[PDB]
Amino acid sequence: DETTALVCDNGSGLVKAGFAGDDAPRAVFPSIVGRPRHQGVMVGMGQKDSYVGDEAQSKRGILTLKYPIEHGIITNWDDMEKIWHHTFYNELRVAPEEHPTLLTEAPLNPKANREKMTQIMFETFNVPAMYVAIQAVLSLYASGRTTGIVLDSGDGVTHNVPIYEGYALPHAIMRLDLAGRDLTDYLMKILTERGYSFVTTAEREIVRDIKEKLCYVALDFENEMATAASSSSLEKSYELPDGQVITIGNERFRCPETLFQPSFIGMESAGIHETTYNSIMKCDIDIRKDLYANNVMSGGTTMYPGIADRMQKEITALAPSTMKIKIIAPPERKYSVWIGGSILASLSTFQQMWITKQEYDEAGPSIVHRKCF
Amino acid sequence: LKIAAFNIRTFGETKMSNATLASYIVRIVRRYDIVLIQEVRDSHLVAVGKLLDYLNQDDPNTYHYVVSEPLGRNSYKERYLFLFRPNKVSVLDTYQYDDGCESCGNDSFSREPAVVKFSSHSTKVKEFAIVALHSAPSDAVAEINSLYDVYLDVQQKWHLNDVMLMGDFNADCSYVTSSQWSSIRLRTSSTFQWLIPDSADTTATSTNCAYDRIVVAGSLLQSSVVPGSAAPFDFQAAYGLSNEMALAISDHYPVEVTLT
Amino acid sequence: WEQLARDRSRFARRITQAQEELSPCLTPAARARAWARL
Ligand SMILES: Nc1ncnc2c1ncn2[C@@H]1O[C@H](COP(=O)(O)OP(=O)(O)OP(=O)(O)O)[C@@H](O)[C@H]1O
Ligand SMILES: *[C@@H]1O[C@H](CO)[C@@H](O[C@@H]2O[C@H](CO)[C@@H](O)[C@H](O)[C@H]2NC(C)=O)[C@H](O)[C@H]1NC(C)=O
Ligand SMILES: [Ca+2]
Ligand SMILES: [Ca+2]
Ligand SMILES: [Ca+2]
Repeated sequence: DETTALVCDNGSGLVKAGFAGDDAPRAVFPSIVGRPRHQGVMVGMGQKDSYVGDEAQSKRGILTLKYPIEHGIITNWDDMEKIWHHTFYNELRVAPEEHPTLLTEAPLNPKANREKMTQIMFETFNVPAMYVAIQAVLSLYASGRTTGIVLDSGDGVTHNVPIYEGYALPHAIMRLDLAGRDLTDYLMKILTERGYSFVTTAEREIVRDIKEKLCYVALDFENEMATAASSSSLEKSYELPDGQVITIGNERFRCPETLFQPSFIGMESAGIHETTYNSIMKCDIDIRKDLYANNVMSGGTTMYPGIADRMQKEITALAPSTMKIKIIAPPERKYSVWIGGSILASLSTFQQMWITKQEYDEAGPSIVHRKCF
Repeated sequence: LKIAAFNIRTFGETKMSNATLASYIVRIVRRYDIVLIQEVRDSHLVAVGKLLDYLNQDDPNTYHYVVSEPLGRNSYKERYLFLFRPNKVSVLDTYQYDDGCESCGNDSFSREPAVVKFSSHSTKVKEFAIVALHSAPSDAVAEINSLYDVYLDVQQKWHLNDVMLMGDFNADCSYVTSSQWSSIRLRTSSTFQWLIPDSADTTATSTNCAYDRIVVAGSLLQSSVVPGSAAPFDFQAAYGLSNEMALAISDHYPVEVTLT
Repeated sequence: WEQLARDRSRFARRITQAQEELSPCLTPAARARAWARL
């Protein structure tokens, strides 16, 4: 209420916010700031300069929208200040100056980004303490291990993050700029090619819903493309809110296949199965056995049914013949980063790892590199 | 000062994305220093935004807005959109009428009136309120009658007798018959002048119904009205349009009045 | 309030399981080892 530490997971698509000790975040809302394009009021209200999250999304027509987290990295601090102000005051209903605040960062977040993050928390929000955790590392902690390789796929970015004895191996971290909203856009494209139209805003936002509900990863893609026409079970129907009923067939598994075949959307990059292998082969040969046996999947874009079994297959094909391979896909893995942050911040050991106001006042923003790694 | 109340049938993204329909709607709005747009079917305010972009291309303060949340007892929901020229009038205060308990089944309006207090330095009346109502056709008698209580509410909150009540009241033909008018206090009370008469035609269709109305209470506001200025604006006649293109805009004409 | 009673203790057990597994990686000695690695 007035003492408990805060955990704020800042994502490209969604902000996950709550209290350390809780098993789930209190608040999950779009990482969006909207400013009125014109002067006016909502009936019975004074003039608003900004909306954040759900209200910014639902009123986007009269606003200019900003997505200040691009491919995991914060790129607009004015917008981000208003997302954080909304997180504390509107969503959690707390005073930031009363609560230690654990933030999350993308793997290989630039040092300047890290420092500005620490500066804002202390100078703009007056937090008594703060920490910055790599999102992939928290996910591994939440899975109940300190060694393994994490595949974190969200809305903006996918990462392979090998972790040993509790700490990331930065020289072996892979970044693929293919994730949730790329898959949504591809589905919108190929559903359009099937002979549908998503024109009105009401009809363009539902393509994400179809993706989250009806898409899956084929164990054998080539096989399921030939079986497509033949199959009695593939084709599914989705009802629009207006009444229209559209049919989705091979598009269900062609959409997330993009993860394994980035070429589908014109990227010359390698698939998430190849990046996972390449990440392990950049590590010491001494630990690879433990990495191969602890593939932990994280973020909303790993939620597709069958992705676990498909990873198992594609990595066994690439790895040494007799290597013991295990893919862990926690049912909670769309919030595993936040949940891992809740556990870390609840440990007695972590209480001396906080950057305190005193420490920041003596050392300045560069302290973050000394304390947060 | 020119004021209008315009029901634009299914005013949404489809109608505003249509460059022709947008042209005629914008031309109609541009006639008025204050205009109430009813039947705004705009989930994410995209149509309202695209209309304001069009209106404010050259000067960003040509029109300011007062817009409501989507109103309705069921899934079918409309907003009230006030567009005004801020160089002609100012908005001093706004509120949504408290029509009672929706969950109880006692709420008096399907679409609770939006209420705006205006500052008008250019007219005889300096301060006046506009109450917006698009009535449920099959509840027209009760809802128009309930506007009497909204007037008393405006009086209580702002100590203001100078109130304009306007919009698609559905105040003629099958929805309000001759005998039901004696049940409507807004008509039976001499406090209210009905500037749009029963004889007026406010339908773009071939029907003859005074559905859309402008009603004024208070000495100052009444004395500000230019005699004979209150009339429907037949946009089919004025823009030399076909009946088909006219209906594509709306099945209602605007009702306008001039103040001085 | 029975599904909640089970959920609270489940998470409490995860935190005590993390005190055992994770805290040895967060000891000033281990953080100095980890700090040297980079
Ligand atoms: N069941 C599901 N199947 C497929 N995709 C899903 C599912 N649930 C959520 N998603 C997608 O996951 C994404 C959100 O994941 P997440 O919250 O981990 O991302 P983020 O943290 O906002 O972004 P990033 O980590 O890339 O910065 C969205 O693209 C959403 O559509
Ligand atoms: C803009 O709006 C008009 C009117 O709604 C559209 O016109 C009609 O098109 C249909 C089919 O193309 C015809 O059956 C009608 O006879 C037309 N009606 C009128 C009144 O012209 C027009 O197509 C719209 N324009 C665009 C580009 O969408
Ligand atoms: Ca994330
Ligand atoms: Ca109501
Ligand atoms: Ca007519």
